[PDB]
Amino acid sequence: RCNGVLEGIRICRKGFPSRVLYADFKQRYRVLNASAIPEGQFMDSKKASE
Amino acid sequence: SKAAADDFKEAFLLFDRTGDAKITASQVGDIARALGQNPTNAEINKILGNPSKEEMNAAAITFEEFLPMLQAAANNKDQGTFEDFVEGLRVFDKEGNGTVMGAELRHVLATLGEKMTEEEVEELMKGQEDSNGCINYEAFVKHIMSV
Repeated sequence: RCNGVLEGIRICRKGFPSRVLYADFKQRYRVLNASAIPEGQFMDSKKASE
Repeated sequence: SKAAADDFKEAFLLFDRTGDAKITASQVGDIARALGQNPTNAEINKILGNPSKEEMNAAAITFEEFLPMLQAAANNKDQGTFEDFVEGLRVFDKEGNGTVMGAELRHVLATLGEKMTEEEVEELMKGQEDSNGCINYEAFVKHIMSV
């Protein structure tokens, strides 16, 4: 609390709390539109998730 | 209503392979589309189940159930607006010209939502996409609404 950690989380959550790292994003969710999400993730680690 | 269109009954005799005047429940989706109705496959699925009708076990039909199911699907034809079909694909690719890159439309039509086979996706792009790899969806959606 006194760190600022809990306040950074607050401000985030007002904001955009959860933030996924791209690969961490690919792997876990490729399966959703499997063909088109896998291609995206593989083709550009970032551009993929996009 | 008849306008009693008796050609719906004549088309049921062209889709029944046994000639007994019954059409299985698995053919009813594609025959509603061949009579000039586009209900989504989840809608055709729901209605069926809604009526405690299982498309998992053997099915038969009678004209007396297929006629009112086509008349219940016929009210939903007001959902077929071409403004939203061309604007969907206009938000799918940059710049001021209606062109989808080939593989973008093929992978989206096979894997997003109601799965279309890649055989049917190739049969719907055949002729409208040339060797530049760019599908002009102004003429593509025009020809898709010509059938």
